[PDB]
Formats: sequence, C-alpha cells, structure tokens
Amino acid sequence: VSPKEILNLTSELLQKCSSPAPGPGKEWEEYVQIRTLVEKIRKKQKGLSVTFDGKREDYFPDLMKWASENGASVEGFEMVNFKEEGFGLRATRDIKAEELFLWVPRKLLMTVESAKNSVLGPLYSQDRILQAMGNIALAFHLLCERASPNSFWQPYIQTLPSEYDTPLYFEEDEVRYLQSTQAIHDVFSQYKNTARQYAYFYKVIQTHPHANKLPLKDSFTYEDYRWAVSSVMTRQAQIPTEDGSRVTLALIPLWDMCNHTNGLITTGYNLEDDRCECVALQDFRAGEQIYIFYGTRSNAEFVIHSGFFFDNNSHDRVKIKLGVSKSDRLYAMKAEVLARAGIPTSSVFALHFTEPPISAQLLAFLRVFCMTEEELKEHLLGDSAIDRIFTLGNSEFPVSWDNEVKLWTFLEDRASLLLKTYKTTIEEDKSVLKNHDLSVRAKMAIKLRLGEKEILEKAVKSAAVNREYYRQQMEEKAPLPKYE
Amino acid sequence: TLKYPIEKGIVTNWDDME
Ligand SMILES: Nc1ncnc2c1ncn2[C@@H]1O[C@H](CSCC[C@H](N)C(=O)O)[C@@H](O)[C@H]1O
Repeated sequence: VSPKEILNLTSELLQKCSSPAPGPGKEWEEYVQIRTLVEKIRKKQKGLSVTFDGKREDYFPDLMKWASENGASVEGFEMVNFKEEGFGLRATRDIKAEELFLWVPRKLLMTVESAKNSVLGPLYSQDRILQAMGNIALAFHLLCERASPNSFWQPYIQTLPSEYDTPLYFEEDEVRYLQSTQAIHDVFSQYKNTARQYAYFYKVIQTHPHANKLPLKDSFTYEDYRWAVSSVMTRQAQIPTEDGSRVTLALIPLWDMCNHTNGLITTGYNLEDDRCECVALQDFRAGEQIYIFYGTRSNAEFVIHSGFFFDNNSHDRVKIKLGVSKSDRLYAMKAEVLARAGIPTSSVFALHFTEPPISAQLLAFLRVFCMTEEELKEHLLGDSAIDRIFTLGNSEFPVSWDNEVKLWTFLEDRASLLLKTYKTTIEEDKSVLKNHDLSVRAKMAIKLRLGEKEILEKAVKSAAVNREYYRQQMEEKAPLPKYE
Repeated sequence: TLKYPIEKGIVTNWDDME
C-alpha cells in the first residue's frame, strides 16, 4: 500500500535476484522463493498501470487508418480472433504464393533508435544496462509510449494483447511439469532476470534524476514490466538501420499480427524504400488465415520466448553436451584433428527430430571421438590427411566400418542414458494428455517435456539402425567408399 | 533470396549480468 513498503520489497527482490546461481540442485527452491516475493509485490499493486476502455477489436480500425496514413498496406486482409492462435490476419481475397501483400514503412516501427529520441532518451544516455541491451530498451520504450496519451504509436499499443503465455505467466504447478528437463533451467533464468530487472529499474526510476520526466515514475508495476518484456520477446525482429551498416531491434506493426506455420522466411527489409516487406508464404484463398514462418526455432524457444508450443515443428531439437576427456591417452591427437576440422574439443551439439538426427559437425566430432591411433595418424600426416579431414562430416564416406559401429553404439547408449534422467516416460506423458483436462499453459509444459524425450527416443532408434547397418558392412568386409 | 531476412520473435539474450 505504502510507497516505502514497495521500495523495501523491491530492494529485497533485487538482492535476492542478484545473488549468484545456487547450483542446479537448488534452482527449483530459489525459483519458488523468488516467485513468493514477486507475487507479494504483485498483489499489493494494481496490475497494468494503463488500461483501455474498449475491447481489443475495437481498436484495429484505428490501427488500419494510422498504418494507411503512413504508407502501409491495409487492403486484402482483416483481423480475426482465431481460437487456436488468438488474433491473426485473414485473407479477404485470394493471395498467390510469392505475392508481395504486406509492407510497413520504417516510420511506423518502434526501434532502439526511436527509443533514444523519446522521453526515455535521457535515462538511456546514462544507464549502462539500457545501452547494452536493446531488447530491454525496447520494453521501456513500449511502456513509456503506452503511458503517453499523445504518443505516435498509440494506435499500435492499444491493439497489443493484455496477457501472454510466456512462462512468466505460468502458475507454479504448471512450471513444475518441467522438472528434470533441459528447458526448465531457462525458465528459471527468465524469471530471475525479469524480477531482477524490474527491481533494479523500479529503484532507478524513483531516485535517478534522469528519470524525472518519465511517466513511469507515477506508476511502474511488476505487471507492467512482465507485459512489456513479454510483448517484446514474442514480437521483436532484427532489421538494419536506415544506413544499412548496423542492425537493430524493432516492433513491426500490422505485420506482427501474422501467426506462425512451417515454411521459409518470406519477410525482408527493403532498404531503398525503407520498409519491411512480406510475400505470401503459400497460396491463401479468401477466408483463410494468413500465416508466416517465424524462424527455425525449437519448441523450447517457442514456449519460452514466443509464448506457444508448435505441433509438428520440423526444426525441433534437444541439446547434447560432449567432449574429449583430458584423461584419454589420445586426447592430444583427437584435439588436433578436431582443431584442423574447425570443431572444438568440447561443445553443446544438437539432436534433431527430422532426418538426419545429427548434423555434419556432430558426425565429424563423433568419428574423431571414436578413432583409433592409426586412424588419427592418417588424419594428421601425409598428402591425403587434409582430404580425409574434409570428408569427416559426410555420411557417405566413413573413416572405417568399425569407426561407424563404435560412434552409433555410443550415441545410442548416450541418448538412452539421457532418456533415463527424466521424471516421467513417454507413455506416461501421453496418458496425462489423454486422461487429464489441462489448461493451455499446462499442455505447453507437458508437450515440451514429451517432445524432448521423443527426440531422444528417435535418436536411439536411428542409432540402432545405423549400428546394425554398419555392423553388417563390417561382417561382409565390404569395400569402403572412397571420395573422388 | 532475402538480403535482410526478418525473423519474428528472434531470440535475444535477456541476462543483464552475462
Ligand atoms: N501457430 C501458432 N499457434 C499458437 N499460437 C500462435 C501461433 N503463432 C503465433 N501464436 C501466438 O501469437 C503470438 C505472436 S504475435 C501474432 C499475433 C497474436 N496472435 C496476437 O493476438 O497479437 C505468440 O506469442 C502466440 O501467442
């Protein structure tokens, strides 16, 4: 209730969220403690500082008029509230593939550069965090303009969602589904970053004289900051500056109403006309939702940064950490072969769900990881050594039949070991999804943990098929393919 | 292709201490 009480609570939140990492076995405990302090602050505040009287669809007409007055495309589509994705664009005429149907001039964008020239500018010029991280700078730009009734971007801000499905909005028990996964550490980090940043900037805005003119000084709630960073992370894009020599982060009105489907990037920046341009990803008949391809992200990144889980994401993947051990008697040769191949001795690789399960770099690493001393020598010495290194990432040219049997054996065993570190099985997750009635957010968490295991299980199965294939080649003593 | 391809919701680093 009291301004002094909020100051004390934010000071405590700042100290808590600035402490070092407690160790992976204590990150859940720290997460709940941070949540407890955040929810105590949030329940003593009044939600979003600025709210609007109308419904969301009441403001899209003004968004169109504003965009039209500044040279954007406003014909051929309409805004529709779709159940699956929320609001999106629907075609009102047939749109052919590769047709330029959407363009947005730079003047409509909210950018780090427009953040500098705004009321936030003076604080930006002094505070080191804002200068180093344009995404946070974008979030405060968005909040400041939201709190400014005469802002040029009011038609855009009034049509933004009021809530998101980033993990910042999850209940404790919805995040608890993610325990023992790879994704949950990033959920922890996002919550700790956001809480730290809110507390830091709350204290800055209240005392730093360069924030004297900020509209946020009257009211700056945790809900404000959660909304602003979720708005930015689910919608921001990278574009070039007007000159084209640097890049910057931006919010792109109208275009950012398109929801996601599998495909290719069809949005580019036109520097000569200074506008964002989007060509149709596929044919869209009148009455069909207009989709774009957001980018080649994993489902962990879609959930955590984009606020949704995407079924049949063809680019999904999980991390796998591998390294040559310094206690290997062949460490020095293996490290040198990898170095000549441009591969580190230790790294985090990816496993993919689509074919093939492992990339050229991971294949090259696994081959060297399993090489005998005589194979390593042939990759280090003589007039063919460079040629041998060049084909290390190529599935068609193995080092030896036994080298392939060994690396696929190791991978099968490693992916099976990783599968055993999860708190549930694939069969159990599928039963929960079938026999429990769940919120959207809980389903996102369960499908994310299920998706991790399904990638691991498919790597297990593909490695076993590869192992048995190359074992047959070894038994038959078949001739090794040679590159020419 | 695209000289300046635009990725919607591009992943950025929010760790102000890193
Ligand atoms: N294929 C998809 N499935 C589910 N939600 C999706 C989606 N593509 C986009 N979204 C949603 O749209 C957001 C990106 S901005 C796109 C417009 C948004 N639906 C709105 O109402 O403003 C994501 O955070 C997610 O909430």
